[PDB]
Amino acid sequence: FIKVLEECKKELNLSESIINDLYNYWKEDYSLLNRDVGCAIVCMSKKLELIKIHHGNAEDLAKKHGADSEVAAKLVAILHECEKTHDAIEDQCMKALEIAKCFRTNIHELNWA
Repeated sequence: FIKVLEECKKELNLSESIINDLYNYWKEDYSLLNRDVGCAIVCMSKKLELIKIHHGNAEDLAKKHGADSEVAAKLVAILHECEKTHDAIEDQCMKALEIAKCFRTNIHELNWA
């Protein structure tokens, strides 16, 4: 995950700030997230074989991060609905940033780090 972040950082030539952005993303401050944060999430998603989003590998990643059967299913359900909502976004970098924000914001009522 750090492996995949570090790889993507070198491939896409991102500053150390991408760390600041993903931390901010996670604490639900989206105001300063730019397209490149989207490109980072596409890059990481591909390397984790999460990419259209792959349902099965999503559930695997979720359990892999300590999600039980029930919560993993809820997470991927929320991720799919976000993916549908923003399916029509041209720019696949912007599409990923928007899905990621939709996802993070709508997983509120779930115990998952």
